[PDB]
Amino acid sequence: EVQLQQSGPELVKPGASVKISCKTSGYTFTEYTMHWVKQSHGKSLEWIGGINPNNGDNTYNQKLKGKATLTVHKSSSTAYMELRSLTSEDSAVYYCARDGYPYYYALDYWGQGTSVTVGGGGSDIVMTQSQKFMSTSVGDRVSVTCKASQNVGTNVAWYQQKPGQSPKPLIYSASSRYSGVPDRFTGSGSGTDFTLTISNVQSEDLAEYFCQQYNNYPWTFGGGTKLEIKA
Amino acid sequence: NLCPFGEVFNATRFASVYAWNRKRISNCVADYSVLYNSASFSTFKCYGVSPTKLNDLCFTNVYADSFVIRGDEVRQIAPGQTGKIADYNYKLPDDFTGCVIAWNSNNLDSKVGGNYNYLYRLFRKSNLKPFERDISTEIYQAGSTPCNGVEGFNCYFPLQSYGFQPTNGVGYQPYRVVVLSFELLHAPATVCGP
Ligand SMILES: *[C@@H]1O[C@H](CO)[C@@H](O)[C@H](O)[C@H]1NC(C)=O
Repeated sequence: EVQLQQSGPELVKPGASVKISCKTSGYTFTEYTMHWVKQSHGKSLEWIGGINPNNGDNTYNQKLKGKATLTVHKSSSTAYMELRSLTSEDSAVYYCARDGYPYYYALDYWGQGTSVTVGGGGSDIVMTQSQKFMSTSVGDRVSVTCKASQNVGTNVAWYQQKPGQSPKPLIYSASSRYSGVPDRFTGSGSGTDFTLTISNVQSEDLAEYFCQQYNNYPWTFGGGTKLEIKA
Repeated sequence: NLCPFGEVFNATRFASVYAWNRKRISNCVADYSVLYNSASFSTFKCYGVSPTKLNDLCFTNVYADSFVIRGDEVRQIAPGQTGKIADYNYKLPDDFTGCVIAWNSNNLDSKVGGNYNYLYRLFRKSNLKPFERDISTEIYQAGSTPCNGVEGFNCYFPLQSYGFQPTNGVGYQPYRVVVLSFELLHAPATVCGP
């Protein structure tokens, strides 16, 4: 049983620094790469960077302008993220999450999140979810669209997020379901136009839905589409 | 007439393990006790066969595989072993029949601040089948993001260099290895010995 247990909330003021941890269990720590993702209140997901725990290799989103550093401690099976020179704009929930390659691609397990309170590169891929809010009725068939600004093949994942929870992985490789994901959820598309389809929508599908590409670094997410379900 | 083992054992250059060399040996006779009673073989291990009995046997074909690895890896050149060498570079089958011969080659295959001419494969999508050989150099994908042939984060050149220096531990010094394998098939047996 895989688990990513992150450390508790932090309150800081401008100029200081925070270090948060992500303790893993249920699997061999060194066999899977760990990623970090930021979510500003109400805002969308942003990829911070990744680290291969077996060799310490790491990479970062240039948007962060160098303020994050990732480390691991192989002994305690723990990953760390340190943020420096914190400002107003750094208040967000910070997630650790596991790249499930080569079995389930993209981010197949997520920590519970750590609250921290105090334009892009020209070749970055933009994922556009043009709908921010949809209302439908129970039983409807729902289509959530996501467009990529460059060809991303089928290297696209979809996640589901309910308030106060980490994102739940639904779809990877554009059309495959993660473990335990109901058949009502299907993904389609290739190249630049992707859709998540929910067949016979139920009350428990009330959530915000996010696409993401992992065809190139930095990994990028769509802005999210909230789905409201009425009787 | 006589099997050319000196051609194999006494070659000037040896293959890297990832590109291990095979010499087929047929239609000849040689004394194996010449080899077993030779000198400075630090490993001479046989499987399914005894060195002394090889003189009384005939095989359809005999292959001599040779390469260089690290001293502490010679133990992986054996049936049933795991590790970077057995998994990714040179794999014997579980029911191997043959002999494994190794000797320290430090002062032939090392250098001043390090010989970096011998390579081994550190990454591979799956384990080698027995007697499989992989000489490819495609970038190895360690995460979900494809590499497109570019080295980078989670995108690794799959071969690594041996750090062969005198003053290394002896476990880190180069050893030359020869693996003889014997196969008795339906066809006529042409490798026998006295
Ligand atoms: C390799 O050369 C040595 C002499 O340096 C010789 O004694 C040995 O028999 C040779 N190995 C053969 C012929 O297999």
